[PDB]
Amino acid sequence: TLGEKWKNRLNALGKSEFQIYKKSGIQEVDRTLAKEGIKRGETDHHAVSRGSAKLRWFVERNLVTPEGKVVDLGCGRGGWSYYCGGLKNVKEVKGLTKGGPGHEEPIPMSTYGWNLVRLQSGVDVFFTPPEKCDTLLCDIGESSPNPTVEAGRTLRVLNLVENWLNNNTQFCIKVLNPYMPSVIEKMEALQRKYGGALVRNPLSRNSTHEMYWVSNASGNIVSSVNMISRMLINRFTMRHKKATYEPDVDLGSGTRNIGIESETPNLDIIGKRIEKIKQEHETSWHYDQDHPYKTWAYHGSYETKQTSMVNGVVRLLTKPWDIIPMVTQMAMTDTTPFGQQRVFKEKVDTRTQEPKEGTKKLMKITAEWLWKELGKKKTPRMCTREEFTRKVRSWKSAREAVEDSGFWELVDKERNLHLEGKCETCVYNMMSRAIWYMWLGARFLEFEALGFLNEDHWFSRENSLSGVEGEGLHKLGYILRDVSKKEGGAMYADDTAGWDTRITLEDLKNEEMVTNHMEGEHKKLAEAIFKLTYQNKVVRVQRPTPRGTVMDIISRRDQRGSGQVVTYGLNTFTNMEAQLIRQMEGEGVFKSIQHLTVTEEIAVKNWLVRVGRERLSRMAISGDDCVVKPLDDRFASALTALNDMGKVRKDIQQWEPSRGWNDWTQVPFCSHHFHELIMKDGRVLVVPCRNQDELIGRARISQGAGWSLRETACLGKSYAQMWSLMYFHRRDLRLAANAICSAVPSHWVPTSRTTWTHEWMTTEDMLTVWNRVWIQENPWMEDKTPVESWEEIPYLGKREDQWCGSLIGLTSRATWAKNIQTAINQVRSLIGNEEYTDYMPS
Ligand SMILES: Nc1ncnc2c1ncn2[C@@H]1O[C@H](CSCC[C@H](N)C(=O)O)[C@@H](O)[C@H]1O
Ligand SMILES: Nc1ncnc2c1ncn2[C@@H]1O[C@H](CSCC[C@H](N)C(=O)O)[C@@H](O)[C@H]1O
Ligand SMILES: [Zn+2]
Repeated sequence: TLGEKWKNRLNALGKSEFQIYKKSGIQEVDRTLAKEGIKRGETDHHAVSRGSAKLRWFVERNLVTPEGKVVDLGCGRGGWSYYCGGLKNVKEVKGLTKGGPGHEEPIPMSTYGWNLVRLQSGVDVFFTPPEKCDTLLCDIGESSPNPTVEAGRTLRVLNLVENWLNNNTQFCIKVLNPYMPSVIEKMEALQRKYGGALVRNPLSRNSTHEMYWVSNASGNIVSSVNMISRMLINRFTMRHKKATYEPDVDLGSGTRNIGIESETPNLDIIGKRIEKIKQEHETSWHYDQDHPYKTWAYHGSYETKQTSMVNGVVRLLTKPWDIIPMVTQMAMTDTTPFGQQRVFKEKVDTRTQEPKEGTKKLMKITAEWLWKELGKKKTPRMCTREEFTRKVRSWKSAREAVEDSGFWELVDKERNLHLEGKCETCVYNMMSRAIWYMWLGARFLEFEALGFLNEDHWFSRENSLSGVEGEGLHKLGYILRDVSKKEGGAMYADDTAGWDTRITLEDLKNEEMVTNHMEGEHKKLAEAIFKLTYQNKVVRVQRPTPRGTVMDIISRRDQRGSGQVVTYGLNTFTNMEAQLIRQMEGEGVFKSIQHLTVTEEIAVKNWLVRVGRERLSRMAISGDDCVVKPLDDRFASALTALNDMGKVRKDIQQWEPSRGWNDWTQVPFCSHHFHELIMKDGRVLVVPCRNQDELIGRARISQGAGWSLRETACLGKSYAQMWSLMYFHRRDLRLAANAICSAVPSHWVPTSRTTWTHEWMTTEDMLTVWNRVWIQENPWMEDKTPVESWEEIPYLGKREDQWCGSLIGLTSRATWAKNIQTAINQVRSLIGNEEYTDYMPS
């Protein structure tokens, strides 16, 4: 007896205990999304099974390094071989599985690398001749209540991978039951010849003793097996049987081509930049060899120390949300060791097929037209350092350094160099999302060149027709409605999968055309920004090595990296361009992306001049977020130009017609939907609204360290005064907002920062600010009669409120409301003895 002591404890165990025990303290991956998307026909990004994740756990620790020809016996739907398709050093993948009634048939998928992946069904790998291969995977092994049975099957598959192994071969072989001495004897033999060791995957459920014979591992067999046997036993009795959740594998998209992938850098530009990082180390520096990067250019690494609080005031006043998981889990921070590297390899380590010649012309003329149209009633310019320092409204405190005078001599050095045509301190530092931090000095230069776009309001709706820059949420809704009035098809709000990684080099050269309309000292500077630091970036990213974390530095030309405040401009620009070119395609201006006939290149030019402005007004565009009401619904199939520019829509098959909204109130825009609210006096309001959990959860989270109690309480007061001015139409949030203000000293000025208009920051009475923004100043309201009690401002309907997230009618919330006064005093008592107003209605 051994781990068989485990198996009878398990076989002798009820149905529900079994399911409880199965997923206890194990690691799981959220498959709800992929499983729903694969039914809807989405044939890329998604993994086809839990298997991809499982295998990724081995690969990212180098326990298997798949490479070359990859045979995959018992490939099932394809989880392992698809995953292997996108891996760097892999050149071919063949998957063989039985298939047939009772077994899994493979799933076809446009997953990254799929072109190198041949899955065959109707194949008994026990009956087929071996083939040359450089890495061999196998995942066969039927479990059974009976341990002797499984050793049988386990030994069968062990006797099979041996025919396929050579001695240099890489492998990952499931050992269904490694605790029987039948298997413990053969595995020792096998380990003597071919090496490796058994390794347990934490994503395996507790109901199977699977261990994987993986090539690049080492260790003693019997002990490794017994370690797992007691770990699985311990877990029968485990208190706290919740399961930890990983996000699933993002398996990419599109085909793989040895020639086309891989950056050829122009080290005559990124150069003076890298060897500077080198010198700042040169000791710990080393050119790693197993670097993961496959679409970026590697250069070297160096040591680096590996690298959100709850707001008690808000939290104490939102007690019914202490058990909603979509609220309390936003405060948790998911610091897996490979978690950053995973987002990089799946989402940023991607390439985009260069557009066709005809796409490129369409873009170049539309951009050429647009930049001119944007600059009719506007003129570029540099932006002062004093102008820059002025944003002392949010060394080691960009403020403190904004005057260390030294600073401006350092910014002064490289700035001449940009004028000569080089940089040295213009590197990005990377940190589901990525943010490309940059040196506080470098962000000056780019502000001094391109600051004018975000500072003279070039994408203001009034100046660029499609923009919504500088429009509060109390206007975007009326603006969408204004578009719905336009006569045409349905409203389309397609999102792009990972927009910034989809910026092409052509995209960047097109946007650089704003330097046409510049000239002088200025132009040369805004030429360096574009050419030197936008089209030719160098980046630092951390990465975990078996020698401890290192900071690789890599470089890539493609994609959008820049100041999150400057990229907004260009993203709107190019998206405006892209949505125009799509509108064309639907209307029929041009008919092929490969060539633009001279007589079509004219139609494009005409249309642009004859209706271009009108087409722009059919669009609400904020960066990659867009809303389009075109002439007819032929827009919903005009996908050739969209796809070829790289702006691949998110969450449907590449050539699936887009779905249009026939009710603007459901059109998602700027992370909100907008309801149409009618007062008791019958004036109509268009109000912003979103899942109320993302609102509560946001408000209960604090930025940074050192928040005192007076700050923590003024941050909550910001969130509350914002709720009552924007989300006043939701019961919970207006109650919670009133509670917060009754519990924070009424004389304290809210100061902090909510999101990214901010009328809720005044210390005025909120009802006054309400009347200003919603009545005496929105244009969509001609009757300027003031409302003089909160009992005049309306709510959504009950059913809408609880649909958009409310808790009204749940007993816990009802209890929260009867006692809100007890809660306000808990917090007031905590704050101390100050002057409090009482906003709660009776
Ligand atoms: N004799 C045989 N020949 C080929 N495939 C077999 C087989 N016996 C079982 N299999 C198949 O092997 C698969 C292993 S489970 C496959 C999961 C896979 N690793 C993934 O990532 O998706 C099962 O679908 C089973 O049908
Ligand atoms: N953060 C961590 N904490 C504890 N163990 C870790 C770890 N990260 C990795 N490991 C373990 O360290 C191992 C590195 S695998 C090393 C394989 C090696 N390249 C060879 O050729 O033999 C993984 O198996 C994992 O089990
Ligand atoms: Zn709503």
